[PDB]
Amino acid sequence: DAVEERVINEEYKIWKKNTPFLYDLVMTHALEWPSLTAQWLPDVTRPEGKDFSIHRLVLGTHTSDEQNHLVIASVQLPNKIEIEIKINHEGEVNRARYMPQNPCIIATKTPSSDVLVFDYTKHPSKPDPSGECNPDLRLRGHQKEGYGLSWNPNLSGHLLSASDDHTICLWDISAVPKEGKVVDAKTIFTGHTAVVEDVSWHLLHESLFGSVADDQKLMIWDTRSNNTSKPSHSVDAHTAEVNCLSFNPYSEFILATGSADKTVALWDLRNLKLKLHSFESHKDEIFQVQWSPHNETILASSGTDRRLNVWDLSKIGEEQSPEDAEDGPPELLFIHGGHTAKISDFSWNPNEPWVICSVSEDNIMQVWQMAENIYN
Amino acid sequence: KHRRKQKTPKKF
Repeated sequence: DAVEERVINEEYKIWKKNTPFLYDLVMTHALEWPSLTAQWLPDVTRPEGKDFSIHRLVLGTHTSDEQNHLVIASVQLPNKIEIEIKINHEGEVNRARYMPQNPCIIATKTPSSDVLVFDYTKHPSKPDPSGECNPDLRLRGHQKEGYGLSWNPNLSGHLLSASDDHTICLWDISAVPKEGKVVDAKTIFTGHTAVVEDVSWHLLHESLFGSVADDQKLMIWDTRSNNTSKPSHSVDAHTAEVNCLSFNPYSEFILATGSADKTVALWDLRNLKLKLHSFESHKDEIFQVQWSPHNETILASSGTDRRLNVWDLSKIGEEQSPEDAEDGPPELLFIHGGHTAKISDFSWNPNEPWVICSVSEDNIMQVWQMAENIYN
Repeated sequence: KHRRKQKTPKKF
């Protein structure tokens, strides 16, 4: 008797009637197969004499059969969503992330525990009908599949991966030609005692990265340390498993973690003994958390409650209407209730402020932007 | 905890 589907359908109806007053853009597209990953590509082309620009998204497939693909889709944003490239992928794409120093390079996480590296300019637009997956690099060192995947934005070719085997693998492919070879992990970090759900390099200091795991711990690691079994700092972050973390791109000391305790925790690297803030509103386990690329105080989180919350830490502690207090805390800026299933991933558009692409379990891809009067 | 990915995804 799990008619949460009844609650879902009715909420969706009320949301669909209220799209015009809460959104400046709503694009909905059903994919052939659901995507577990979503990330805007940094390039954008604006044709002359036209009202739309072309943005690209790195997607993947999650199929039950043996025809998985790494997908690149194009999006026409004002001021149509179509697939552009489909590359044969061994198993479903757990996560796909492009290299910041070369967005042609895309790393993927596979169910076989291998991390695959693709140069999508070295593959045809139509996938190989034979069914063979030909990665430009095969990264080895993991025993189980995972979901944490992070390119170092200050050390080119340094890639981290978090897996269910309780380990974090680091690869240095900067000196390796991408000719289909197998590369073993340069370093394996074993500080966690449970499934490592996410990993992320620090966005400014090339030697630092964070990890979160099912042991409810956030760990801050330094590659300069010789001990790979113990991190620099281990933080009891949450009262349940921690599924995601994300560093602030404008505040070198701030990071956020999302957890199965339904909360998002704010952290300061200078004093990790005190959780800065606890963002509360989510009604179920949180899977993804991402800082806004344009505003240092704006942060978003998504998860199994089929919601995407957008937070504004500058509004923490604000006095609010009693009725307004019923809708949520003051730092809760916006609740995106467009998805009718669990949201797997989401990405902030780095060229169009406040535009977000979110993907859900029901094959639904949504490209949306909250109304200007809400944040402005 | 919720599975990171569903057991059987469906084609559209």
